[PDB]
Amino acid sequence: GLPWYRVHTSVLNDPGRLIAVHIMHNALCAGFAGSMLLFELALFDPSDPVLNPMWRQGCFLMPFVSRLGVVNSWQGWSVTGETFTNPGFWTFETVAIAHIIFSGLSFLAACWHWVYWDVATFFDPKTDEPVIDLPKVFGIHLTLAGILCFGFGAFHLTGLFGPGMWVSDPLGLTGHIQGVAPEWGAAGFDPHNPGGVVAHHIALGIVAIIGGLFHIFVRPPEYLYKGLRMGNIEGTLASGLAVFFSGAFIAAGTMWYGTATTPIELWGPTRYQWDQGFFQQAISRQVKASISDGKSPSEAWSEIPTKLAFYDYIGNSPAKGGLFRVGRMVDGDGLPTGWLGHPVFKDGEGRELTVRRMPNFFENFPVVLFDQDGIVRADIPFRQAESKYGIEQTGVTVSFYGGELDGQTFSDPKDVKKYARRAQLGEPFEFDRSVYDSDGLFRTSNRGFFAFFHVIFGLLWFFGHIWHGLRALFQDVFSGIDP
Amino acid sequence: QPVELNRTSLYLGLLVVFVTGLLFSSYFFN
Amino acid sequence: QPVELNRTSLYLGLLVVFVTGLLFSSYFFN
Amino acid sequence: FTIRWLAIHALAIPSVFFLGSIAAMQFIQR
Amino acid sequence: FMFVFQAEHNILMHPFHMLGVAGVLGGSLFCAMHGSLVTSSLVRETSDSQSQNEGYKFGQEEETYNILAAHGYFGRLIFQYASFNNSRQLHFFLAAWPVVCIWFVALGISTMAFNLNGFNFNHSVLDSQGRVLPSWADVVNRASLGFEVMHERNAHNFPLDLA
Amino acid sequence: IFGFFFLVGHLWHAGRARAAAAGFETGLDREDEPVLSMAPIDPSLR
Amino acid sequence: WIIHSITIPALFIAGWLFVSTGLAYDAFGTPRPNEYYPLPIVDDRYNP
Amino acid sequence: WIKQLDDWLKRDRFVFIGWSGLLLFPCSFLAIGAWFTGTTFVTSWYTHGLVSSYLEGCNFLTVAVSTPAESMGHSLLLLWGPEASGDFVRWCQIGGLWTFTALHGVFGLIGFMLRQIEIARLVGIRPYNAIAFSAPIAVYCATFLIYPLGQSSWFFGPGFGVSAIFRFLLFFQGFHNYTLNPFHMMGVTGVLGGALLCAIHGATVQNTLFRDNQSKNTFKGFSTDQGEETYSMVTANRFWSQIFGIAFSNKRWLHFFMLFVPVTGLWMSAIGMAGLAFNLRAYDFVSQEIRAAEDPEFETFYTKNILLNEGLRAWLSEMDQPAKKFVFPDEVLPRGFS
Amino acid sequence: MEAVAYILIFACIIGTLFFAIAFREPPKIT
Amino acid sequence: MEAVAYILIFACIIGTLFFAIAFREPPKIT
Amino acid sequence: RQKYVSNKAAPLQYPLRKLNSEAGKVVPGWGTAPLMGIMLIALLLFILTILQLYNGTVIVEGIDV
Amino acid sequence: METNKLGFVASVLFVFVPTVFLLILYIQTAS
Amino acid sequence: METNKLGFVASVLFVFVPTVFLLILYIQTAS
Amino acid sequence: MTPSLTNFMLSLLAGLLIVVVPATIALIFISQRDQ
Ligand code: CLA
Ligand code: CLA
Ligand SMILES: CCCCCCCCCCCCCCCC(=O)OC[C@H](CO[C@@H]1O[C@H](CS(=O)(=O)O)[C@@H](O)[C@H](O)[C@H]1O)OC(=O)CCCCCCCCCCCCCCC
Ligand SMILES: CCCCCCCCCCCCCCCC(=O)OC[C@H](CO[C@@H]1O[C@H](CS(=O)(=O)O)[C@@H](O)[C@H](O)[C@H]1O)OC(=O)CCCCCCCCCCCCCCC
Ligand SMILES: CC1=C(/C=C/C(C)=C/C=C/C(C)=C/C=C/C=C(C)/C=C/C=C(C)/C=C/C2=C(C)CCCC2(C)C)C(C)(C)CCC1
Ligand SMILES: [Cl-]
Repeated sequence: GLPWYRVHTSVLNDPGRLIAVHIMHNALCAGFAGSMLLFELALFDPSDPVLNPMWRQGCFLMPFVSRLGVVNSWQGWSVTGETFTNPGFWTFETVAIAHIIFSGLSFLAACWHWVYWDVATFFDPKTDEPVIDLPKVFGIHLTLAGILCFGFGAFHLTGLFGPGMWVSDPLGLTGHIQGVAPEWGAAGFDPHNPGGVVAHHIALGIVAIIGGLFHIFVRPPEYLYKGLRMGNIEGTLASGLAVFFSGAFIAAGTMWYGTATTPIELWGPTRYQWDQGFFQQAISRQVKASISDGKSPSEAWSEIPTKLAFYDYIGNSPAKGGLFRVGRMVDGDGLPTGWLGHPVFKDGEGRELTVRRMPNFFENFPVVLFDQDGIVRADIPFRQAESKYGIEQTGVTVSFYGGELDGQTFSDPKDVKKYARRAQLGEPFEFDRSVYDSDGLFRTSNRGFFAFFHVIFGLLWFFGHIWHGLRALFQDVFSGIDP
Repeated sequence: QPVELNRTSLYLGLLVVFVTGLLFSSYFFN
Repeated sequence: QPVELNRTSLYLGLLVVFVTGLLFSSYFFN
Repeated sequence: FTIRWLAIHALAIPSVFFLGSIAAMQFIQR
Repeated sequence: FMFVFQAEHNILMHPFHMLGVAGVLGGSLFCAMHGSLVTSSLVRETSDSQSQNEGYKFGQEEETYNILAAHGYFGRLIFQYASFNNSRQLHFFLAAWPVVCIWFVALGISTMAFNLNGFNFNHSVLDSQGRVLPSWADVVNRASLGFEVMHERNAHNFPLDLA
Repeated sequence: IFGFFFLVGHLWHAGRARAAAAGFETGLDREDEPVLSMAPIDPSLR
Repeated sequence: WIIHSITIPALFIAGWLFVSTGLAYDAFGTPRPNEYYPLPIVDDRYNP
Repeated sequence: WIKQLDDWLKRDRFVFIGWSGLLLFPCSFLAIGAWFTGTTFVTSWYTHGLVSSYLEGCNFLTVAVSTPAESMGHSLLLLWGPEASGDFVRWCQIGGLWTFTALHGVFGLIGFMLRQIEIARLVGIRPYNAIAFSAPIAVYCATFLIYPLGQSSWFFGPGFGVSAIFRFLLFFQGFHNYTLNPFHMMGVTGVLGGALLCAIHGATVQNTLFRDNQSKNTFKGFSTDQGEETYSMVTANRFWSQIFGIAFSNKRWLHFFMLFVPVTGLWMSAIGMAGLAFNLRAYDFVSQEIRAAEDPEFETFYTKNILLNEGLRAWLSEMDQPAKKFVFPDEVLPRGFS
Repeated sequence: MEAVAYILIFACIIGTLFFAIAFREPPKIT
Repeated sequence: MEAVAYILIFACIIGTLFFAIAFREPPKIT
Repeated sequence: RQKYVSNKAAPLQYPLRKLNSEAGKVVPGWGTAPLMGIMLIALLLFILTILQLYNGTVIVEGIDV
Repeated sequence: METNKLGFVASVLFVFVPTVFLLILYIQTAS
Repeated sequence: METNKLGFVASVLFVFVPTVFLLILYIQTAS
Repeated sequence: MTPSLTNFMLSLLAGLLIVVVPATIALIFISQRDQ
């Protein structure tokens, strides 16, 4: 309690002050949630959900708020897009204001519990030393968690008495909020299945209600009371820190891999949707279906939605930003103003050329144009003194289908050399980097930042778990071993 | 017991703060 | 004798600082 | 057949085999 | 300097540098190991709400830790005739390991100063016909060649960058 | 390499020759330790 | 040196003959010195 | 009945078993063993297009248990799993031994930390060695597990061999600019300071010894049973105060510092690797990538590192990942005008 | 950012006012 | 203003180094 | 403390101490821990199978993987 | 609003450079 | 130089918000 | 009961007879005679 790194152990033997200092952590957490959402909304651009979604704008708390049910603001707008006039009561502001009011109430309650520490709840009847019954309290808490789980998954996610949850199509274009029926079969363990989430919470709510009832009427065995140091509250901290760091790793993994809980209208695409060309194959499949529906190439390629083309930007891969490229994604490439259309590069021999897209690994990539055979036919040279290939030496022309340059053909070396650079970054888009003073260097999404922070949290909570487990077991020898 | 911070701990803390800040300043500025 | 600052003097000092700063902020911003 | 006879052989019944194999590899013509 | 040196000398495949790496990483191992052992077997002198460092008084003659207990722990951790019983030998080893290995890696920099570079295993595993089967040393070469043809770009008028 | 090891070996024997002639190349005398008979370096200490 | 007189030989020769008879190449799927270029990076997961 | 086995495992033998020895000895023996099986016998030809065994012709520096095939993804590659279908050889050709070794190694590391805890509890000392061992496990989990999980596949993990690690180091510079990563700079600082502390503390102890013998061999001036300091902390404090300006005066703080320095360095480097799993890189300074591009005269050593990184990237990647089939013509490869 | 300074300073006056009423030093009779 | 931060922090390291040598807490023998 | 606050300053004081009153009470012997071991092997089997199922080591009809 | 830029940083050091001084003085009195 | 503007104010609060804490703790120890 | 599930259940049912209780039934025999 005397070293600076031990000072909060002054409440370790004072459970009224322990509750006080917990209610203060609650006040700070909720005040941070309220203030952060207010700051996330002062900086939010809701003008268009197609080219400026929340994941491009650095929205951290907004996806988590809107994933359950709170998508619309009191201003009219909605992250799904529709403006109206009666947005319920549970808007983006009401949530932040509820957390601010809760924070104020919790600050006052922590003040009360700091002052009135000596209440006869925290001292047993037989002696007067401060104690809390950890098995009993654990059972009560586990039961409370069980009802909250069961209810949240069976009434808020089902929508019986709740908003539902965000569901989406695989392409991530029809993102909306609806109540999801539970999925009890093998299909409930599909990561991209919201009924699995609903059924998980239901089943684990029954499980935690039963375990909490079992941890309120059955006292622990005498071997496991001394074995796991069940009288030591530090041991409870160690096991909770274990749950905390392994959840962080699971949360970070399911954010990086994408589950039904993190849909791409809120956190954007994963790096693994760019690695395998997920939206690229989706668009090619849709295009060829339209081509075989008796439509022209330009007519098929202009039914590709701008939101479906925008997912093929490598600038929207969350594995492309940097540790100290701070901020929102549009602080980097900029504000997208429109889809330039599918570029089709053709050599001087009239052969379909494809620019090799760049992977997530590469900060910059050699622009090399292949063909159906896959042999190099043009590229943007470096040595340019034995360069048998090259745009101007081979006369490569780019023709756009769809988008803003529908039907346009370019044959200038400067113009083909520019659009072959934009073709390796995926579907070419026009970027205005004047609105956000964008520096031009890619930034990761909120998906990437959350995953990376919660991995750091998993690592330090692994150590904190170890520290407190070792401190709980080796309590007798902390000051030293023996003379 | 009240909290302490002796002189040596103060100097150690000041250097770790100052050197860590000098390290991370270049990246906060970017 | 060592220096003191009791609680009342701390509160008085905080208010005089905070109110004086609120007064002169409008003119520092101009 | 005891604990002494297993913690000195599970590491060494393979190890002599590996060393014999690797000594044969010095005579492989590739 | 590190990258250009790897490109031009392949220090990673220099055995003096493998010794230097063993020395710095093992000196860190042995520093953490010796510190954790002396810290773990401390004699109880203090309370739990005060720093264990208050158990030592500057100039006290008594030994502040238990060599026997740390020794018994380390011996049970690996085997019997492994843990230093002696402390003078123990601290000579703490001195000798990183000092000797940093001597060797300074010497490695110094012989690469005369262009006596590290091990070379390019084109070393051949198939039946004679084709080079790539190894991991080949991949390290290929990355070192990456560094090699980009350093001092406007300053090599001939294809042979000598020393 | 030979120059470096022999500069090290020279430093070794220079220190050891000086210490062995002085009479303190086997350690500190517990009976009288020279730092215990020295005045403090700290300017405040009198 | 009695119960291990041939025990150390039999094992060592077993490893030697495991390499020398070619059973190692078939044991681990290792390419023989002329199976390298009759190059096949496996490109699919469930059926290598 | 159940107590008898507990009393068994806690016995005094040549090698302590313990309860942790059930999760340590069956895994470590496998992981270590699967390395020796791998680096002697199995090829990386079908995962990497390279040779990585003593049977191939490689030596100890250039053998590895290389990472799985890039098409295996983040599959566990169980022997009975679908990618092997029980077939041993097809499991070894696709890099299943890397996953065997890595999983058995992380469980061995858990078992060893449990062993350190168990032996501290049995003897009765504090568990600071397990705390210090949490830094190698943080580094192992960051480099071998968290990093390839954040990447495309297990392929981009580090191979279990010497030159595979050297490729990993140069890959991390060229693709990640990892020397510029400040968490790695603190890792380097922690490890170099740990080596400095190790050397300086050993030499200081050895040169402030007391005359507790008569012979010139001062290694016999110490007994295990004695309860007195074998070296003068006062003379050492005097020496380092008048050489370096500061010195330790607290022996316990000194030895806690010797713990704290390399462990926190190693943890900070693990934080840097956790960042490199998501490609969150300290690759560049935006101000200087800007200025060097508006000014073709602004050259710093950083701009010459960025150029060297591009040179590494383009001149490695076509044989580093052969599943990608990178085709770079000789005239887009960045040369420095040979 | 000029309103932010004013609101922060006003919050500092309000915090000082709360703490000087709620957590005030008790006046003891002699 | 980015060099100003670096020079100020370096001055803080130098001040801490001076004060931790010059005005250090004296090590008293027991 | 040996003196608690008034019931007017803390109304739920004694109504909530009944729950915090048997702190330290155990059942003698190994208790119900043999069932706890069965659940520690069953939940670890659940975690193993759900990881294998996510990972595509277990491809059962129902999981797209 | 054409306000002084440094008027923010003048406002906050005017009011927390003395404030920390007071807290230092108070805390060392209370301990 | 296109540097982060708040990188100045991030640099100085990163290094003096802890610093005053230490001085508070030291001063109350010394008194 | 896809093959990839049959092998999963079979690995359970086999490794229970590989290290789970070949080793435990040996620990009983070796703890009764090294009491
Ligand atoms: C039949 C009803 C039912 C259904 C349909 C489900 C369905 C689901 N449950 Mg489940 N559950 C149920 C009942 C049900 N549950 C009951 C009755 C219980 C009580 C035991 C549980 C307890 C439970 C838990 C604890 C979890 C689930 C999870 C899941 C989801 C797994 C998919 C996933 O994202 O993987 C995610 C997680 C895994 C695939 C397992 C990861 C475990 C890792 C491998 C441990 C090792 C990692 C280590 C700690 C850190 C790594 C460090 C470094 C090396 C990387 C899934 C939708 C998982 C989930 O929700 O994830 C978000 C989850 O963690 N359930
Ligand atoms: C639920 C999480 C949790 C809780 C309740 C505790 C609680 C405690 N820890 Mg602990 N710890 C944790 C996680 C946690 N820890 C983790 C994750 C790590 C690894 C990083 C540690 C490593 C650790 C060590 C090494 C020690 C403790 C100690 C202690 C005890 C003394 C309190 C103290 O240190 O105050 C003092 C702290 C300060 C006065 C200032 C610290 C300022 C920090 C570094 C910056 C604050 C950041 C920010 C404001 C917090 C937000 C975090 C955000 C990421 C959520 C106390 C019971 C000590 C102990 O064992 O008690 C005797 C001890 O030596 N912990
Ligand atoms: C909103 C952001 C702006 C903040 C503005 C507020 C400025 C406050 C400056 C400090 C004023 C208090 C000085 C000390 C008063 C006192 O000793 O109280 C002691 C009391 C107990 O009362 C006392 O208790 C004493 C015994 S004991 O404490 O219980 O042990 C007893 O002696 C005494 O009689 C009794 O009254 O409790 C405390 O410990 C107060 C210290 C809390 C630290 C100051 C508050 C920090 C801000 C909190 C909110 C965070 C904001 C987050 C957003 C940025
Ligand atoms: C350059 C700008 C950046 C500044 C960087 C420097 C940071 C320093 C942080 C504080 C470090 C010192 C902590 C206390 C040390 C100690 O107690 O010393 C006590 C000593 C006496 O020595 C002592 O005296 C004691 C008795 S007495 O003091 O003489 O009464 C005795 O007990 C003791 O043994 C003896 O050693 O003297 C002091 O009083 C030092 C306090 C001075 C305050 C700190 C310096 C402030 C900056 C000065 C320059 C202004 C810069 C202007 C430009 C912005
Ligand atoms: C009084 C009162 C009230 C009011 C309230 C309010 C108004 C509030 C609030 C609140 C708030 C407003 C809050 C908050 C928060 C926040 C937080 C809590 C945060 C944070 C942070 C952190 C934690 C961070 C840290 C850091 C940084 C800086 C970065 C990185 C690094 C580090 C980590 C260091 C009412 C009337 C209602 C009621 C009565 C009482
Ligand atoms: Cl260079």
